[PDB]
Amino acid sequence: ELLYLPVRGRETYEMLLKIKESLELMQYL
Amino acid sequence: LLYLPVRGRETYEMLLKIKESLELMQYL
Amino acid sequence: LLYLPVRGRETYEMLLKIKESLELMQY
Amino acid sequence: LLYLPVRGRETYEMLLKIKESLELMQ
Repeated sequence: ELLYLPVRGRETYEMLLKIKESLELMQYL
Repeated sequence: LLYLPVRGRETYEMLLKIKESLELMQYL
Repeated sequence: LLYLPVRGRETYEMLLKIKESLELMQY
Repeated sequence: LLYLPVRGRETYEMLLKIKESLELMQ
C-alpha cells in the first residue's frame, strides 16, 4: 500500500507533489 | 484536506518535514 | 541576503527546488 | 562547497534544517 500524507490546501499539495517527484528521482539515482 | 500518495517511508518523512516548513512560511 | 553553504551538486539542486516552494508559500 | 543565496533569515534557517534532513536521508 502507498502511504497517504495529509495536506491542507491545493497550493501546498501541488508543491509537495512536485518535490515528491524530485525526491523519488533522487532516491533512485 | 487532501491526501498525497507516497510510495516510500523515507520520502514520506522528508515530505512531512517540508510540509511543516511550508506551513510556517505562510506566517511570513 | 544570507548564503546557505551546500556541498554537492545534487543537494544544491534539491535545495534550490525546495527554496522555490518555501518562498512561493508567502504569495 | 557552494553558496545558495536566500532572502531573509527565516527562509535560510528553514533551508538549513531541511538540508540536514536531506543529507541524512541520502
